[PDB]
Amino acid sequence: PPFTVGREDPRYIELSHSDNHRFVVEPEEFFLPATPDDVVASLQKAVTEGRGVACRSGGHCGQDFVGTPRRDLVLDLHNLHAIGPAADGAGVRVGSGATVDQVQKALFRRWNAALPLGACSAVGMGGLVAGGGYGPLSRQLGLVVDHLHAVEVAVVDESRTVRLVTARADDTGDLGELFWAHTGGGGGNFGVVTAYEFRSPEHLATEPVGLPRAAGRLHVQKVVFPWAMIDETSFVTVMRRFFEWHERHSEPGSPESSLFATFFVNHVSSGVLQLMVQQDADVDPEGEILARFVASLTEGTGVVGIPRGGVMSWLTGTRYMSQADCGDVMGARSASKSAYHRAAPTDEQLSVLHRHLHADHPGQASYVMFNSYGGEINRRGPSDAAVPQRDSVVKSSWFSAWQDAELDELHLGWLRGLYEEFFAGTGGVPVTGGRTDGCYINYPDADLLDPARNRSGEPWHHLYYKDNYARLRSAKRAWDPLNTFHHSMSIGL
Amino acid sequence: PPFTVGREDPRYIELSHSDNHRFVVEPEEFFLPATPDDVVASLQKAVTEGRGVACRSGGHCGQDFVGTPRRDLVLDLHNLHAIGPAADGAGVRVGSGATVDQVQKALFRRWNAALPLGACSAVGMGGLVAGGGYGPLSRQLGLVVDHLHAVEVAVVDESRTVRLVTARADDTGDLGELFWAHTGGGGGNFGVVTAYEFRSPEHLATEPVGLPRAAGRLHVQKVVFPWAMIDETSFVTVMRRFFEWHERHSEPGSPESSLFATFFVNHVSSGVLQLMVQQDADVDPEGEILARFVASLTEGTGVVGIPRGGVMSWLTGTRYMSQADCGDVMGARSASKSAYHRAAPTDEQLSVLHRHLHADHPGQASYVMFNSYGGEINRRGPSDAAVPQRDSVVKSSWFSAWQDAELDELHLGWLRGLYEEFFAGTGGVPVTGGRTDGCYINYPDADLLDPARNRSGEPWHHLYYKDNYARLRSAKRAWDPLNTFHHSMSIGL
Ligand SMILES: *Cc1cc2c(nc3c(=O)[nH]c(=O)nc-3n2C[C@H](O)[C@H](O)[C@H](O)COP(=O)(O)OP(=O)(O)OC[C@H]2O[C@@H](n3cnc4c(N)ncnc43)[C@H](O)[C@@H]2O)c(*)c1C
Ligand SMILES: *Cc1cc2c(nc3c(=O)[nH]c(=O)nc-3n2C[C@H](O)[C@H](O)[C@H](O)COP(=O)(O)OP(=O)(O)OC[C@H]2O[C@@H](n3cnc4c(N)ncnc43)[C@H](O)[C@@H]2O)c(*)c1C
Repeated sequence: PPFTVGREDPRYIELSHSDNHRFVVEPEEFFLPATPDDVVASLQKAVTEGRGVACRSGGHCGQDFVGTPRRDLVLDLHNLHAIGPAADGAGVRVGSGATVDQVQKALFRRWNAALPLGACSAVGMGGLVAGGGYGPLSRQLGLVVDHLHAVEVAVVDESRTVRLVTARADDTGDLGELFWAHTGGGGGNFGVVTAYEFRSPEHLATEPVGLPRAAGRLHVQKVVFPWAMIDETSFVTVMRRFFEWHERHSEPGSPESSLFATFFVNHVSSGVLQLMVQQDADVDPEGEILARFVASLTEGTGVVGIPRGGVMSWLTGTRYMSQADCGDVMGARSASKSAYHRAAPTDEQLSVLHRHLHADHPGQASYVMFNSYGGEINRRGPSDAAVPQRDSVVKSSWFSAWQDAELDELHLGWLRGLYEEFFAGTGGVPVTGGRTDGCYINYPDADLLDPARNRSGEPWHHLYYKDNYARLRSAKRAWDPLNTFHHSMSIGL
Repeated sequence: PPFTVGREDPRYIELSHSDNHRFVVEPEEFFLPATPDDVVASLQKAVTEGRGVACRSGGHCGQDFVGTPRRDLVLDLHNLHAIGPAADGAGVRVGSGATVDQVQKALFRRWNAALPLGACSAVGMGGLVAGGGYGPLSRQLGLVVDHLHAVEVAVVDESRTVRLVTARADDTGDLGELFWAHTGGGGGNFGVVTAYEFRSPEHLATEPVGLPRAAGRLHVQKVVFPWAMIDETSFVTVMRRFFEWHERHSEPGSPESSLFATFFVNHVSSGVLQLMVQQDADVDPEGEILARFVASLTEGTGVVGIPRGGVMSWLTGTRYMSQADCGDVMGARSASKSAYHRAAPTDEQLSVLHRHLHADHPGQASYVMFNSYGGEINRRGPSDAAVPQRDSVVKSSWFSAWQDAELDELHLGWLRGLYEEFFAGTGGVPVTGGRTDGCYINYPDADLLDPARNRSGEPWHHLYYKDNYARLRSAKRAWDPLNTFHHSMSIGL
């Protein structure tokens, strides 16, 4: 059943934290709905009484969107996690409170199916889907939103009336706009999503629920490279080769689209760089492409990696390559920035990166992660979904995590220093339409709002949404005219 | 709904692996029941046709019990994971397919409750509960079976008729025996459990559902000690002090029972030892006991630890200290042995341990884990439940994990060499009734069946069940007269 957790309830303390402990969520109360109807009734009460609301699914927000500005009510959606066949026609319905782990297990166990969900199994569908969603399978399957068929969402009209509407991929008029806005517009903007329905493009769909087939086996490999064996020149060589491989091998449908690499380029205090690579073993039984990719990175250089891994079944291999809600990632303070890369950075940029990775800094959880991108993602056009980046080949995440609030300035300083110098030639940000193509709204970065940090002249909304912002604003005016749903980086009326 | 996965189904490959990849589970088919009735109907069809059956919940078995001897049918129970208030009107019912993670989240989120479930969140309730179940909260709350109120189980009688029976803590006669047998008898022995109901002893129970209250906050700390700073003498000193602290401070109800330590005493190739400690912050707001305990271990020695951690809310803190189904623990081959310690080992034993931790061996996932024990566990008498160890103060797990089948012998050899020399004075095993008290059935060790490995004259069933074995055999004869449920270490008729 549905229940409420107030300020005096002992569970409030746990609920007041999302994953990123830099931020706190302190409403007058949390409501934990059990059904979409519970969501509607809860929102209706709140909006009628003029109370401020927000929702939360997995709590993975990189920013303080849920708890800031101060809310009277937060709807925590984790009980809405049902997964099942879609009521009408093929496809699959997923409650917005389901986590990636729950979805991956259900899709595989029930239908031998897979969607391109991310590498962190605790992420909630709510925010992940609304912002686009990419993962290890995206070079084969595209973005999660590329499989979206419908969104069921609680919305608030100009008369303060809450309705549960369902917008479908084949809708036109206002409903068509609401559907499109959820294909990358980002969470916290239009209403409270209660469920998503997924139906894959014809060329990716298989029986019996119209989703893609999970690979029978995956090659999975993790290679550790000791920093002690790497000098600046070989670092630049390895990094350049990583990017150049992607420039060549990121076309939709190519054999190389079966491979996905994640390069953890760690601060030197970690002692090592770590390359993870996976490849669909159905496509390439011997894993030849993976082996050639890995070997090519360090050939000639004096750098020798220590590999581990093997060939695993799908669910076991996926978990081997994933990050769950356990251990040192829990209860941490963190900051992350993002960039889309259309082409290799210059060698000078790679030297800047090397220099900051050797700064005197407590960097045991500080790194830049470079992920393969493109492939099937790049089959669609920039305006087909709200996500506009459809010709990038590597996606980077720039990350630091730490424990003590007293070190916030230190860690934010290191991250900002690195990102801003790396992109100094373009105002300290990865501007669109050049070697880079802006940023990903699921790694939101409030520094992009500040002229001291962003001297590019390109506003946050263009870095995240490019030319799709106008249509998003129209959808916002139409569907959330009172700006009921808002946060520091919400779509403007 | 319920479905079957046969040899030709692509999902069969994933299902053929449990957590420990040393073993394979290859039945003619897996059946995935959705309800207890599905279990009964599936078992009935199988036993009528003379087909061999076994079940699996979380897949965490340390041995090959599920897939060996060859089975015609394996019932995979993960869909039976419902959690809710007991129908009787008091307590909570938990499906046997629920994992520790599912149970911890549900108990906390719904009722601010907690049970002493283990430190690995992917373990299934099915096997965990039947074998006893201990965890970080056991010094306050006892074993999981100490909270068991009922077991709902599918059993097979002499006429090959399957019936779903519910045996309760207040039952007498045959049902009383069936209930008692599930309080430590171990999984795979009596029938297929479909659900457990939990109701805490009066002194531990709270509103609203008769379970214990989850602590408001936990002190959590992880301390890393570099092997480079530790010589044999200081190693022995640290280990001795760890054990002596527990000899003094493991009485039921003491302030020190709010503390739980896990000491990962790693092979030298890992470079470090790691001590984890948590303490109930409601009991000890300043965490003085924790701070004193940690300081005492290395006082005098030249060993300096590097601490991290803090004070966290219950669910976040529990996850911070826990191991989930992700990363390097996935897809691995492993072997584990166990021992109950009633008193400190001799310094000579601790020197043996030191020597093997320095052996030329690939030991990056080889370690001995020492866990705080006793406290509330030790309130009950040895015959009150099927678990007989009720006066131990430290529990150890002796572990190695690796990837390649070709190294099975190497790793088994290292682990056997260490355990057998450490316990050489008592036949190579932790005999009962001395400095040690035998072994834990949830870390089953088939080596205890071989005279080359066990020269103590104490058979496996006495090491695990001591004087409770006779009553277990009687229950087995009564409730599984055809030996439908059996494996390499199952209770004998
Ligand atoms: C922490 C983390 C995030 C990751 C990780 N790995 C990713 C990957 O491999 N691929 C990716 O595409 N993204 C990865 N991400 C990022 C997540 O995609 C984002 O952090 C998501 O936005 C998280 O979603 P969720 O966990 O639901 O976050 P919340 O904090 O609950 O909400 C974020 C934001 O969205 C709004 N919102 C949530 N739910 C709804 C619904 N139901 N309807 C409307 N709006 C919703 C919130 O109010 C808030 O505004 C790996 C890691 C470790
Ligand atoms: C892998 C692993 C195990 C751990 C870990 N941490 C523990 C902890 O902190 N405290 C503990 O008390 N135990 C810990 N364990 C050990 C687990 O407790 C044992 O490994 C359990 O037996 C695992 O249970 P489960 O995951 O359900 O294992 P299975 O392999 O499915 O079954 C084992 C055994 O039991 C029978 N069985 C399962 N289900 C039932 C039902 N419903 N009814 C009767 N019999 C059942 C199986 O047939 C098999 O014989 C940490 C880690 C990483």
